[PDB]
Amino acid sequence: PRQGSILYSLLTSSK
Amino acid sequence: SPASIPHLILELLKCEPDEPQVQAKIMAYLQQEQANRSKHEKLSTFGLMCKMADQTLFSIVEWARSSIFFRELKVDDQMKLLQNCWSELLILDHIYRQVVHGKEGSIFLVTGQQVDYSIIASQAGATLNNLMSHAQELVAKLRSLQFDQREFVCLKFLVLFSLDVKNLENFQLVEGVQEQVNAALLDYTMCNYPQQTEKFGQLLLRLPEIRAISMQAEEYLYYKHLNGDVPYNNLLIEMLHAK
Ligand SMILES: CCCCCCCCCCCCCCCC(=O)OC[C@@H](COP(=O)(O)O[C@H]1[C@H](O)[C@@H](OP(=O)(O)O)[C@H](OP(=O)(O)O)[C@@H](OP(=O)(O)O)[C@H]1O)OC(=O)CCCCCCCCCCCCCCC
Repeated sequence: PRQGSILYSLLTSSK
Repeated sequence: SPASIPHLILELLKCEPDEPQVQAKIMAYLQQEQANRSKHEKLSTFGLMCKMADQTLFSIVEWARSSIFFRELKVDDQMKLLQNCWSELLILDHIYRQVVHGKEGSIFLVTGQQVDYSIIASQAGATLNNLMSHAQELVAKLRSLQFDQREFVCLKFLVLFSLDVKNLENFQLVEGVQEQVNAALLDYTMCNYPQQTEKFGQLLLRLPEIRAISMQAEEYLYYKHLNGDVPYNNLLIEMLHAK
């Protein structure tokens, strides 16, 4: 797991 | 805008970002970052340009996440599509910016700033010079074709919704988007540029050139990063090392 993921953070903010 | 634009393209255009707003936001982050640094902690031009590319990529992801079709995919699928095409979208963004706002001999940046190609020619290494030589020629070809905003948004979707991506749950939606956008772009170009009987095919031919440029840009970033020239962790670097 890469909790540090900026891309994941950006995407989960819109779902 | 021409009198005649396909409904699908109208819907894609609605999803576009507000250019003047993106430009301001980026110019601010950048300034503050350089301020309050001692001589030996001041950012190099490379470091500043890296943060600029990073903030442009944030803007691209913000575009994608709220976009028609893309927003219907689960986060895991979205991650896979963006990891596949991130550098291609940055390159496409840069190239279209040159078509709209640029002039011969100079590079127009997302901040509204500009630098002459001749500066790069003298000062930069071989990797960046090759990169810039190819981008300059691609821009020149696109200016010749009269590349426009309708076509630009179609290419963005074709790059994003790539058929080369494996392990998608909803691979069907992706095929559907690729089919529909291809068809709308062909209708658009044939209608609005009828003297250019080959424009559709010529636009598609630019996609492999975009891919080639974004790969050499990745190589360039990679070597700079491992040389210690990248200031801190950022989205650019994350995407570079992924997959
Ligand atoms: C990603 C979206 C597209 C947006 C791109 C738009 C941004 C481009 C406009 C910026 C131009 C502004 C600065 C122009 C001034 C500049 O050209 O001069 C500084 C030169 C220094 O030249 P180089 O960066 O080429 O460094 C050279 C080079 O590494 C040599 O290696 P190679 O010849 O093998 O390539 C190296 O030689 P050695 O291996 O022999 O040591 C050389 O080392 P040395 O000096 O010791 O000989 C090394 O210097 O430029 C720098 O300041 C950085 C250039 C500005 C950054 C340009 C674009 C940065 C964007 C963010 C990174 C790209 C990410 C891409 C993601 C798709």
